[PDB]
Amino acid sequence: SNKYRVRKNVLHLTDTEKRDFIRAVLILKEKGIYDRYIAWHGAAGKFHTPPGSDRNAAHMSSAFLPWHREYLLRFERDLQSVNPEVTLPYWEWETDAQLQDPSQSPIWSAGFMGGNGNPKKDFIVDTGPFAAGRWTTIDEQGNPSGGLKRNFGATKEAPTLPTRDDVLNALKITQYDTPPWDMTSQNSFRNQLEGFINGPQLHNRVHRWVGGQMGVVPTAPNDPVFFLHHANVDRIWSVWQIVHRDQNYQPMKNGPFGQNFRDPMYPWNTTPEDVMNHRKLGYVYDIEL
Amino acid sequence: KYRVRKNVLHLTDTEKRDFIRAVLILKEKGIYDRYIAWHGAAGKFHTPPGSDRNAAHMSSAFLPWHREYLLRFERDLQSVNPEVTLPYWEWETDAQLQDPSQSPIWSAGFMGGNGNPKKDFIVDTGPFAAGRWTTIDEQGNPSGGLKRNFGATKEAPTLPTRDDVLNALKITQYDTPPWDMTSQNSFRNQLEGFINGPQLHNRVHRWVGGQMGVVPTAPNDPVFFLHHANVDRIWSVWQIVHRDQNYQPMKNGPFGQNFRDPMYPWNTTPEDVMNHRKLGYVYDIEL
Ligand SMILES: [Zn+2]
Ligand SMILES: [Zn+2]
Ligand SMILES: [Zn+2]
Ligand SMILES: [Zn+2]
Ligand SMILES: [Zn+2]
Ligand SMILES: [Zn+2]
Ligand SMILES: [Zn+2]
Ligand SMILES: [Zn+2]
Ligand SMILES: [Zn+2]
Ligand SMILES: [Zn+2]
Ligand SMILES: [Zn+2]
Ligand SMILES: [Zn+2]
Ligand SMILES: [Zn+2]
Ligand SMILES: [Zn+2]
Ligand SMILES: [Zn+2]
Repeated sequence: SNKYRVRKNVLHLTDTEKRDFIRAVLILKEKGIYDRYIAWHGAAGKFHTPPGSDRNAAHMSSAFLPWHREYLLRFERDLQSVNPEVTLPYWEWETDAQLQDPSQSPIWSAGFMGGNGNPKKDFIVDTGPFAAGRWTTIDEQGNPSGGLKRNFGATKEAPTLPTRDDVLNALKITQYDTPPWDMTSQNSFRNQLEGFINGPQLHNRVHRWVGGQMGVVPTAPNDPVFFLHHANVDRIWSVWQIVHRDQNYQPMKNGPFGQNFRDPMYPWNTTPEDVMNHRKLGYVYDIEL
Repeated sequence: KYRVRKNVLHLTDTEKRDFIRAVLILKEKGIYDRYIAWHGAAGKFHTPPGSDRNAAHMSSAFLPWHREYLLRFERDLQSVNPEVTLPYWEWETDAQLQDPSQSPIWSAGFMGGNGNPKKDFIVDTGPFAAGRWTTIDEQGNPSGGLKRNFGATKEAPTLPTRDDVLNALKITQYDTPPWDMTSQNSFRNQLEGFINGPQLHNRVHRWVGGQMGVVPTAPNDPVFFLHHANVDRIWSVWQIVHRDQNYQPMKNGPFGQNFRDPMYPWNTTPEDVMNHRKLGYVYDIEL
């Protein structure tokens, strides 16, 4: 009940907790650990299940949630090797969606994620610890690039963060996922939270809202907010799991290889079964207490 | 009690058949494509960024990276058929044939033959012929089937010789600064094949041509694994011949190249794979 790592709302962190998280992230970048996460996600993005399909190991299929859960767990263990006091916080974007100007959220402060893109600098982030020249970036190929970009709400398809209602409506869906286990799956928790139902919604919508590297699959984890975004997605999934006790992961069999309960998820040997119970992985979200 | 990795040439017709079947089962199950992608992803993971070193090539981790790769592949073979171990292609012996394309490794019952020049060098023989065996391109999408063009380039008309191997075995240090394709008096770099290259390991890649000829696509060819088993054997001999010596760098190399660093895309370290006996296998000629 207190033996569990607690994953907290960013906004509930002390100035010291915020500072310790930023320091761990910067240490992981300098050591070479952070870039492993950029590459895993990109490689997973280009690994199709099966070949020629528009499904991949990490997106547009059943493995989206368990893939990202293992991803966050590995990243958290690396944070903890720098500083065991640190756990992964979540960005509750559905709350920030209530602000007149969501760029005023303390997540975007110079002491945390830093601010929106500067439009006079072709939308380079020139504030916070991950500003251009304080924080290097990788392009689609794996070679260096020009620094972090962000353009909050700049596309017509995602002018807005998802709302508490978007989240609650997804939480009502009775099945984890449905055939054909892809971006067309109807009445699918996985697919609706992923955000492909009348998309971009929810998870996809937050990616497109931030824009910059965060806006496209190959580069998204260049932005540390990638992890705060995905911690919130993982929390929302963990709530669905309590609300629907009778329900389990799908498919259990006859999905593409890498999408089944007991299949390994490229680029790891980790299976969905291995990550279904988040308590057994040794963590809880603060609101589960 | 040790699993025995044998010379292809020392395999029974049944051992040859059982190996081909395990490889085809791994392809059908979806396991094989994980190996293609790991290698390609590792190829595009630079240590550090902007460098021409990567996790799997052109640096100290080349040999331990490939050793872990082969071990993982062998364990997956064994889950299909526990009787199966990874064979090695002793290319330095084949190099003594007037026409190394006559080697029984290239028979229709095993790797199948050279590219057909009337078919833009598509392999149209053996179990991995176009239309029996799918391939992945540089980007991870399907492609036209296996190609091979034995000896077709001016830079690699020839397989490496027993002399090339023995001369590399005499080099007194595993690797040297700056831990890349310029490393001089480096076992790793000379066996990798960058000293007056393409030599040895790189030369066998360029000699075969087709997908085997370039980093992103090479494991589309099962011979990739027989090639690399021979590289791993040759390294294992160097390790006995040079007791005084161990892996380098131990520290102050790029992250992912140090003895105790993890090798993208795994957590496996060079230290974890230095002793091949402890990993539970030997090459047949160690008996
Ligand atoms: Zn693709
Ligand atoms: Zn522009
Ligand atoms: Zn995402
Ligand atoms: Zn993603
Ligand atoms: Zn229910
Ligand atoms: Zn398991
Ligand atoms: Zn709280
Ligand atoms: Zn013999
Ligand atoms: Zn590159
Ligand atoms: Zn020899
Ligand atoms: Zn190779
Ligand atoms: Zn290679
Ligand atoms: Zn010596
Ligand atoms: Zn270790
Ligand atoms: Zn033998």
